[PDB]
Amino acid sequence: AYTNSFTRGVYYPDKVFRSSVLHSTQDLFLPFFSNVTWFHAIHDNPVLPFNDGVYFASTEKSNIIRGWIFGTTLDSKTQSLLIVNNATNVVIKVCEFQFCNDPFLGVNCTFEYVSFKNLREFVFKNIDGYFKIYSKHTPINLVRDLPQGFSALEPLVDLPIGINITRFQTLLALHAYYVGYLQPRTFLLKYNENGTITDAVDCALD
Amino acid sequence: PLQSYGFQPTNGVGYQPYRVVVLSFELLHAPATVCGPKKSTNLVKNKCVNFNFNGLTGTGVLTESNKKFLPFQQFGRDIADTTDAVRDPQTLEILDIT
Ligand SMILES: *[C@@H]1O[C@H](CO)[C@@H](O)[C@H](O)[C@H]1NC(C)=O
Ligand SMILES: *[C@@H]1O[C@H](CO)[C@@H](O)[C@H](O)[C@H]1NC(C)=O
Ligand SMILES: *[C@@H]1O[C@H](CO)[C@@H](O)[C@H](O)[C@H]1NC(C)=O
Ligand SMILES: *[C@@H]1O[C@H](CO)[C@@H](O)[C@H](O)[C@H]1NC(C)=O
Repeated sequence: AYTNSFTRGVYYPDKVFRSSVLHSTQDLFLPFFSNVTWFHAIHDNPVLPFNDGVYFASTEKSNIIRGWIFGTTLDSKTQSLLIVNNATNVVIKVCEFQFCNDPFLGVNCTFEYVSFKNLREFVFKNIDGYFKIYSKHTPINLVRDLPQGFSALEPLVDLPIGINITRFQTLLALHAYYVGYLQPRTFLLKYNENGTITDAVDCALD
Repeated sequence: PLQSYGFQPTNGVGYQPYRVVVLSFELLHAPATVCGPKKSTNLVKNKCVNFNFNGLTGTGVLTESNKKFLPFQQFGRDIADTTDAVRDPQTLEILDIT
């Protein structure tokens, strides 16, 4: 399936801020007005590609998803990073684990770290060995589509790991998400009087 | 081969148990590891002065400000890489660079 990635793949280009400008740059980005693939939360865990960082979102308020499954070959012979939602701390472990056709939790270690009306909109990217956490928790009103609107993304945490680009599985629990990829496009942004992104334009769109 | 330590200090100084550490340092590809707390000096206002911040640096006068930030900024420039605004990394208080 596919839906329309209208505008919302946009983040602050670095830990770094101007005010009231129209500044241009380039990085890996979700391109504007492109297709973005839509999937289900049935009962599954399908196979999806991962192309140099993704724009990820899902409409939820009740902790359906639990995190992301990383690892270069994902069968306990790999340097596997893990993201676990706890409802207390988003914890990160870099170890070896055992994975199945449905590895989740429901109803050689080298690195450790401890920290519907809503959209938890996350972007992971891995430039030069640096794994970065770009986020936005925004409230919305409807459920079936990404709205015609605008959003910005903010940084949380840098982490030096350097492992994954090809593919993955993901986490669920027993009791719908958006996924769209990045590519190098030169842009033009806008900082407001506050220095938040309020509108931007992809150069290579039309 | 596993005959054990003879730590019976009735001998001289040559046979004494010592609280030893071995600092083993090598290099991999990920920087910004354990480093040193570089002494965290004071501030000054209303006089032109050299300054070095956490990576970026310059020279000028440091005064108050009306512009506002968010939880993430460490930098500030009005237009065309003319750096003018730093919220300080200790008091978390916004300043201008005239
Ligand atoms: C995805 O993009 C292609 C390229 O234009 C288009 O043909 C296709 O219809 C799009 N997908 C959907 C579901 O519209
Ligand atoms: C991981 O631990 C296992 C122990 O079962 C060991 O055989 C292996 O050499 C270790 N390293 C890797 C890279 O798998
Ligand atoms: C959150 O942190 C760890 C990881 O699960 C666990 O020990 C702790 O009990 C968790 N808190 C909960 C489940 O309330
Ligand atoms: C930006 O700053 C102005 C200061 O006059 C304020 O009125 C406005 O609400 C601020 N915007 C945000 C999103 O904080």
